[PDB]
Amino acid sequence: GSRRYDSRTTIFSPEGRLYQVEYALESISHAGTAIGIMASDGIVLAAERKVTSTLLEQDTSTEKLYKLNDKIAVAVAGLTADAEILINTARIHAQNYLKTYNEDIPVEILVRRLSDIKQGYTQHGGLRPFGVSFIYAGYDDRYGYQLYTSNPSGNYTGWKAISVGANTSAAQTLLQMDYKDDMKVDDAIELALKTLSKTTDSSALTYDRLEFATIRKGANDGEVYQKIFKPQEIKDILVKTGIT
Amino acid sequence: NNYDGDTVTFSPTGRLFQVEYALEAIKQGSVTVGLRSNTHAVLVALKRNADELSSYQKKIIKCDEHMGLSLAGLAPDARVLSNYLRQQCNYSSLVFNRKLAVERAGHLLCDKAQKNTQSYGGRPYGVGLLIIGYDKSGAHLLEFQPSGNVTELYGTAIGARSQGAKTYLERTLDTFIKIDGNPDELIKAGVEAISQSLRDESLTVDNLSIAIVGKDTPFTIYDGEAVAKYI
Amino acid sequence: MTDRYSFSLTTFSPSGKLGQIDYALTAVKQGVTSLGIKATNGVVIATEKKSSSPLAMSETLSKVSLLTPDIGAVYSGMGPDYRVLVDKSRKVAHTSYKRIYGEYPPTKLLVSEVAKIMQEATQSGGVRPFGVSLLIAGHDEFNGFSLYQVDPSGSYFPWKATAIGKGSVAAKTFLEKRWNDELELEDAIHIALLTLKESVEGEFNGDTIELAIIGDENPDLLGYTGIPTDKGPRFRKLTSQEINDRLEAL
Amino acid sequence: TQQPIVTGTSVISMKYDNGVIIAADNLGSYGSLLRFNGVERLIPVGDNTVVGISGDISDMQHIERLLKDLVTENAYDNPLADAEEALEPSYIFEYLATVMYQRRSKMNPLWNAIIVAGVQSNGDQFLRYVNLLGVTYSSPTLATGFGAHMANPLLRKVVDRESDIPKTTVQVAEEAIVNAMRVLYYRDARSSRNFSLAIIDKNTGLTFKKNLQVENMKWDFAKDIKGYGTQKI
Amino acid sequence: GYDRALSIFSPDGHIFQVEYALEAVKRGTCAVGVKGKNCVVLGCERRSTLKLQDTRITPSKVSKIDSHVVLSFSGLNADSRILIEKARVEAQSHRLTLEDPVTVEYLTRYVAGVQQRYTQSGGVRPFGVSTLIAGFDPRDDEPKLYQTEPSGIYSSWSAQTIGRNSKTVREFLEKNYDRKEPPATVEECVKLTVRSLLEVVQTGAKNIEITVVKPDSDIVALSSEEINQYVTQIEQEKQE
Amino acid sequence: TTTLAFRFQGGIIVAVDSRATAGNWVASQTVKKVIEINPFLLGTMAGGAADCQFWETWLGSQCRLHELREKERISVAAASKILSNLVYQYKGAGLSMGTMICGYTRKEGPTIYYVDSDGTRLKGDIFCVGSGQTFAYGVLDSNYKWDLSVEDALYLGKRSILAAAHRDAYSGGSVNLYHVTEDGWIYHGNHDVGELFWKVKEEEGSFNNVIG
Amino acid sequence: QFNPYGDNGGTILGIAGEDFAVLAGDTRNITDYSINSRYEPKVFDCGDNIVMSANGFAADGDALVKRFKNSVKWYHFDHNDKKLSINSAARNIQHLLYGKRFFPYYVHTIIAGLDEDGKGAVYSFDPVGSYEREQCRAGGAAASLIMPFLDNQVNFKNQYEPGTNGKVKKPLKYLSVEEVIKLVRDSFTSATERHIQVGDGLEILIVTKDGVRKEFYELKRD
Amino acid sequence: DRGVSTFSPEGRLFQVEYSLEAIKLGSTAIGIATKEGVVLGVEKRATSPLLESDSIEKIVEIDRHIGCAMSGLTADARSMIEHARTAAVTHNLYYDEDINVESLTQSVCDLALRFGELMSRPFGVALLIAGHDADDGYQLFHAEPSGTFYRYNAKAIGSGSEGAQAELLNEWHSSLTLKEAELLVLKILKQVMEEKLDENNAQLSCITKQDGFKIYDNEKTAELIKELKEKEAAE
Ligand SMILES: COc1ccc(C[C@H](NC(=O)[C@H](C)NC(=O)CN2CCOCC2)C(=O)N[C@@H](CC2CCCCC2)C(=O)[C@H](C)CO)cc1
Ligand SMILES: [Mg+2]
Repeated sequence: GSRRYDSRTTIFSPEGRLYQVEYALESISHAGTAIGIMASDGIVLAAERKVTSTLLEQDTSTEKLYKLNDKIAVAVAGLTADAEILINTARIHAQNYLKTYNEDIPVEILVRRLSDIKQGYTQHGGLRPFGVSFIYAGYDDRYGYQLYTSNPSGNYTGWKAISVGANTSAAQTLLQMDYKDDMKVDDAIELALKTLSKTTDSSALTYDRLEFATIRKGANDGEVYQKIFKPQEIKDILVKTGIT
Repeated sequence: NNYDGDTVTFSPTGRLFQVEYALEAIKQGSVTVGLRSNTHAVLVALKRNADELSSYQKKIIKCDEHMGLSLAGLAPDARVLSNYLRQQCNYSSLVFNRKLAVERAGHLLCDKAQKNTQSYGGRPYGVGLLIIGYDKSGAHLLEFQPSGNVTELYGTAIGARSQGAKTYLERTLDTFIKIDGNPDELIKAGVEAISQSLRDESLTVDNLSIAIVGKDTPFTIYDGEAVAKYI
Repeated sequence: MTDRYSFSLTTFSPSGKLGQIDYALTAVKQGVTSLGIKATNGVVIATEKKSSSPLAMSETLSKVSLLTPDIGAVYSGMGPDYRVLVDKSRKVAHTSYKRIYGEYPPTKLLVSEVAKIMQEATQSGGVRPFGVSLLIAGHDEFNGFSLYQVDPSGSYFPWKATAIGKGSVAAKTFLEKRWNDELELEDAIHIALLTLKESVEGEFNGDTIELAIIGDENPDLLGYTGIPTDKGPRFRKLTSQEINDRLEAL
Repeated sequence: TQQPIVTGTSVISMKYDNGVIIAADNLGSYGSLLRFNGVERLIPVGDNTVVGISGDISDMQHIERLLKDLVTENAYDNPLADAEEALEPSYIFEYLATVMYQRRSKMNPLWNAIIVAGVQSNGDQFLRYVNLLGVTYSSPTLATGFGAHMANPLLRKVVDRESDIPKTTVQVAEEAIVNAMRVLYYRDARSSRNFSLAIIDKNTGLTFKKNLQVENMKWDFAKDIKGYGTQKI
Repeated sequence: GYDRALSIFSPDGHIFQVEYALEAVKRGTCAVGVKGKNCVVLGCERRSTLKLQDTRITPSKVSKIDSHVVLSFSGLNADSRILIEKARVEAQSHRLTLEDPVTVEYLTRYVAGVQQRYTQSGGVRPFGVSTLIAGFDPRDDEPKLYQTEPSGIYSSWSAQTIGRNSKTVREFLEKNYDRKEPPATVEECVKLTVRSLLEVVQTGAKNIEITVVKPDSDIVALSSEEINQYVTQIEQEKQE
Repeated sequence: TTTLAFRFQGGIIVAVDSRATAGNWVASQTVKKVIEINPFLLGTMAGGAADCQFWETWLGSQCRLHELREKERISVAAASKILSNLVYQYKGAGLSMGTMICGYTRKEGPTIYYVDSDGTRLKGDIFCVGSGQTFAYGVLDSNYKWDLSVEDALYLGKRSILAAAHRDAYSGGSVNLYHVTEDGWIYHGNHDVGELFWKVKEEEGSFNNVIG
Repeated sequence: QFNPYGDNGGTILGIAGEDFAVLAGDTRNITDYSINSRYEPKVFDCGDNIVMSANGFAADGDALVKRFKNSVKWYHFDHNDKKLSINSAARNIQHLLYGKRFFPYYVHTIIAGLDEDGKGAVYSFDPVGSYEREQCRAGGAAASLIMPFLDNQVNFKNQYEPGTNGKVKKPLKYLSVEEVIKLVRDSFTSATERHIQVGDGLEILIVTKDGVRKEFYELKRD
Repeated sequence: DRGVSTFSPEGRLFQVEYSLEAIKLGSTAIGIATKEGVVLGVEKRATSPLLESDSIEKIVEIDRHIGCAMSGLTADARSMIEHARTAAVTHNLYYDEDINVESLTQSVCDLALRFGELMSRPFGVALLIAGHDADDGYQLFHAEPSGTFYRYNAKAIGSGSEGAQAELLNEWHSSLTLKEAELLVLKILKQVMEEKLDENNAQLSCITKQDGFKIYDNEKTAELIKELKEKEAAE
């Protein structure tokens, strides 16, 4: 019968790893680097686009950074289309929680459910895993500012600063070197851009090859604001830290 | 060889190897014999034991008052198939008030086994059956094989070394076919037939199993002291 | 009987590639060239109607398809795969949008739905990816004019102008030289016609070229009058005659 | 849940020494409208069984198709289909009874009363009744509808217990049946003059008579009956 | 539905998918459980090629299943969440129908049954997880420690360890744990638990987690210093 | 029916009549209305005869499975809750049951639960249940003290059912008595009202409404 | 509206002796004011020395008996030809009846035979499977006529020892098969006198360790 | 690979045969039937001395009159025991009687070939099912993952089985007392066990008509071990 053509996407190797998870991670390692840095007064998300053409429509574009709700955003490394499937799920999950409890969903709870969905594809159903790693940036009134990552294994962890995609090894070393606990958002912005600047596989880091977002306490008293940067705003903030 | 992975695959010469392998479990089975006159039909089966401390595995199953069978091969498969027959005999009774013709019992078994030789994932039954009964057209003996082939005979045998008993019955045909009105003489001929298939060993009291059905006799099974009469 | 293929036929190889997606893209490479260009007041999508025999009537085979009155699609790769995607894309515009909001979806959202369908053929059990890339051009009230490319993976990107298939490397280079943010629709049609001559072997006239625009509303194409707010489809297929008129002044 | 539309009235029957007789008229009523006039309500099955049906005619026609499909099915892979493995009357009955009780148990009955008459293979007479509730019973005489009320008392004067059956001939029994049919024509407002009659004998087999008529009717005394009490002219 | 028999027998009578699930356990961070006279302690290594971790929010390695029972594990982290959730649901369901919280044995038997089911159902692979489950039965003061593994077998342990280098630390506990005399206090029991982890771990920095469970739903996690005090003090007893 | 059970100093008394009715037809005078689930568990029956028998013997099977799986006898609380959760599933379908689950465990002490087919479950010291409950209550309540001797408690239980058997047209036959202690249940006999009424009238000097 | 139930009349009666039991029933079958049959048996030998009657709505009665007979057959198939004891039959029948709790078999069922000590046994059921073992039971249409007579003549209810000042009861004692058959025949002729649905024939099945015997008596046919 | 329900060319089911290998690797279990009772004994085989041996449960009650011991992949047995217990209690509910030992065993064995592509593989555990019923008296059955079961006067399963069985062949006679059988099980267990048999690493149980199925405490088994060495010394 059909057994002949089944790759068996959910089995252990003799070493006890999950082939498809490992191979999905290998795929992700060639995607545009994305960085998240957490400050005491906000969070930065910065990410590098995949080798652009001059004709790409840069301002109506989105590939790396998506809004999950008003208090939570993600940066994507991996297959964009796989990521959109998970993002819509996550958006719906958030609204169900708000509908049930009349309260915005705590960041971890949203992160956990998405990670559980990923986990399921590694244990049953014989389908390939999602080729995606996320950096979650969000705020809630229990833990304040939070950063997490998840990858195709459905494993998630919390961070002060983290990268995913290409060159995370170099990026993690640079972040470790210059990160400090008492840091502010505007310092974190600079750290994120300088780190991408040094790990990038292109000759120089320009506005048109980036996506950028902040999550600040940055409006009127106690309430949180998400800013997905327009191209001109990235151009300015690139000059303002002297990379161009 | 490359063509024996499942029942859904023909070999290049048109063979079905998984069915042929099921047939092979029958050949390793302990021997059993069937034969009939015009008034009775008899089963004789040599039961096998695990060792000296064990029971001698039953090989004869009653299906209805007028029908039953003996098995050679995988016993759980005989239990599944006999249970189906019990149900079919029973449905004929409840719905039509009619005792199931031994011939229909045969067609129903052929069709049940056939399904498992044409679809993926299932396997063929690994057991052969000899079915006796007395119905509205007299005494009958049937041979079932898990290929689905069912055959009506005056007498036969299946299992290891069943070839001896089958030759004997082939010679004896004209004798036993007219042992009418005599239970114990049809049995003795059956017990004789089965003896042509013994080696290193002979029929004891916890080793021999006999059943009879006929004109004025419900399908009944004899084991233990009640077969001593026959050794 | 029944589908026992409930496992994925696209999976990760040890190097991390998804073989079936790569191979689908290879089928797209062999496909006939198609392109799209975004002007300030319109979008043009074009391709070559490469006919299979001259006994075939190639007007009965439309490579450029209306999806909504303001959205059109063209492709490169496997024609049959494209045809069923158009059927599904048209339907999803209704089921997942118009039947809910009483209006046609904006371009990026319809593109989003098509992309979803193509992504699922990359992960669901017992299917292969679609062997096509799409270029979808459209207009909607709050985004204006837009042009998108959708690939076998389900990934999509917005373009100022681009090309796909056979001679796409050369055609993307040509368009880089000629595109600016001031192009008026007529200029973009002319550039489209020039770019497409590069990749076409044989006859190059209005019977071998298929070209449509997303431009001004066409009240004459509506089919009725008396609702002031219904002004007509912005999608218009150029006729054989209209294409030849533009080929002499080329 | 159902209501009978086009209906047939009584079916009457009795055992005699060598067989069974069964009769039913040829009418299909539509309420009080005597709508259809050539309706056969005795259905033979092989050469040894007649099934007589009253009640809803659409359901009767369904039961015909069941029976004729039963014959077909019984012939399949059956070399003794016209001999030792032919359908017995008792087989046909148990099948119909099974169906009737299942349909009542699903609250969707076949709105009928049925009598199965025939001779078994051992020569024994068979006569059993089943209806829309799946109630079954046997008796030397059996009738449905008005037949139960007016025929049974007449037919019981001939065969009143089991031991009267050997003493009853086919001429006596048929006469009693034919008389009962006349009485029902006098007294049942949904009966017709025309009827069919069938005899199933262990020696002569199945005889099936069509287009019988109620004859020898007394109507003459009607001329003397005037008014409703005091009127003389 | 996807149906494949993924866990099947090989000619030698092994189920390779179950055995490879054990390899995943062996690769997981080490975990140990030691029971005292009047408590149980659960210790867990956390690997340290990860600095820039946020420790407030990363899932801790010991999970409360109910207020009186805890579960730790070695192996696939994502796999463990599924077992913990199921165990948590079962604990509330038990309280609802029996009107009594689960025994530690009962909860262990349930989790073990889940693990076993995944070794003979079509379309699924086994859990790449072994667990230690510890606590006190309702209204009881006798400490309880059980282990489960991917096959579904479970059993009670005076002390036990799982994960990478658990053979080294089982060695340690086997010569240092006296059946006849269990660590008669919290202090003693925590110490022995930290001693066994130091055989394998590195610096006792942000590398050792400890959770203490006492009777009547008394469960507390130590923080760095409280642990660090054990680290410092044992190292000073060592120069001898 | 009339059934009762009460807690006291000496454990639990359980008493029931033995009449079955089909409207005004007396269907039986000798019917058992207590089920001995295990040596420490009794269940009383009132309502639909089949409903009570069927589901209470089913309850016994579930209790037996508990002790096989958990190697420990089921609690009165848990056993009563198996039955109440069962009947709650059937709520609206027209089951008719009024039951008391009476027993002793070490973790609970002597315990009574009232369970009915509405899904009501109540722990308590005293209940009477059935068409005669009010009659039994009137006698039981007006002589109950926590400190009754085993001998007096048994009598009160017997006397209460007798009261109900006399006044309630749908109660009668005979009294069946049980005493439940830390060592389990003990049967205390069948007492036909045919004789018991007259004996109690003579010895107690009560029932002066009756022609002597 | 369709009514799935009818009422076929008749009445049944079971008495247990020390080493035997009888189960009797009239043989009349009716609907409304009509007689369907004067001889339609409703007491059956079910095998393993058990007799059974399910009296009320005959279609339900026949279905139940068929299901129980079939149950006996499968009990043999499944439990190595073991004999189904009367107590086990009764419990099995409870489950057959209670399975249709919300769409009942409209019958009063009685079974008779011998218990596992060889003593006579009568078990009786309500329509949804409530049951009890007794010495004594009547069921069906005339049950309300016959039952109190049985209380008096089989269990000596309301009968005292003469001269004892109503202080000593007539002592319980088993009855001979001859005395039992007298009570059965008188029960049924009495019932035939006053109940229109009872008449025509009486058929008694007697059960002992040697098996099942039948006796038949004529009843008034009006 | 190849389907889970495939026959070998010798006409045996690959998966069943392979599960039989897994059982051979299992700890030893022995049962002996007498006219006074049936004894069941097992080797606990703790994998490490820290594991608390009383938590090893390889002998199990099914009903008052039926007991069971296991050998092989013992976690596979939980659902077979659960099915066994339900079938026994259910039979008592439907028929107001004890279920026959053979009937129970047949029911457990009905689960066995319910695997394919229903569970994904055969069970990797064998069972000794021991009990009493009024019709056939004391009985011992060996239930295999082939769905076959066999009645035995005595039987060993697990790693030491081919040795133990030859020993039981010699020692079993139709008149053994319960005490003789207890000692015999203890004796044959000490022979085939790796470690030195004591009351902590082996366990006994019996089922008698009169008291049903009982697992022996460690004090009680210790004495039977003491009594066994004294018997062996004294000749
Ligand atoms: C839901 O409708 C009901 C509810 C309660 C009763 C009283 C009950 N009697 C019966 O159950 C009688 C024997 N049988 C029936 O009424 C027949 N079925 C009733 C259910 O619907 C189908 C027909 C009866 O006698 N109850 C006794 C307690 C029983 C006695 C038998 C053992 C179990 C406990 C008791 O409550 C007093 C007498 C009041 O009934 C009747 C119908
Ligand atoms: Mg009368």
